[PDB]
Amino acid sequence: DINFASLAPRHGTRPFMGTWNE
Amino acid sequence: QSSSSEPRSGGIGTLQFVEEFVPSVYFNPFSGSPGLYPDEFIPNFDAVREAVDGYD
Amino acid sequence: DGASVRFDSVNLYATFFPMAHNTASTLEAMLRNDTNDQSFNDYLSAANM
Repeated sequence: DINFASLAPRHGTRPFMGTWNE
Repeated sequence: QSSSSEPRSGGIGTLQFVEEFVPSVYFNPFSGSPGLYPDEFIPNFDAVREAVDGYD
Repeated sequence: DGASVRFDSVNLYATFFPMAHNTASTLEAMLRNDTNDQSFNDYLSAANM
């Protein structure tokens, strides 16, 4: 009875995705 | 003169290597920005140019 | 009632995200470290009796 996962969301930036410091 | 005609430079021998390269204690590991992680821990990182040595 | 099976072959298939070789190496380095171990429950866990 016990589903869980890492999640503290953000969408694509002004770059949109993939390059990952602000 | 007995000694070699120009001082050697290169890599290092096993006796120097063990007096260098003492184990590294990384606190708060992987906390900073990429491009400042300790990348040369990675066994196929080509540290001259921030790229990883493929098979190709 | 006479049913039967035979297995001719088993193969394992695997598929990879084609991730950029220094990026995947940067992810690998992060996941090889004892702060970052993967962990999982039996997804509806109990002891069965």
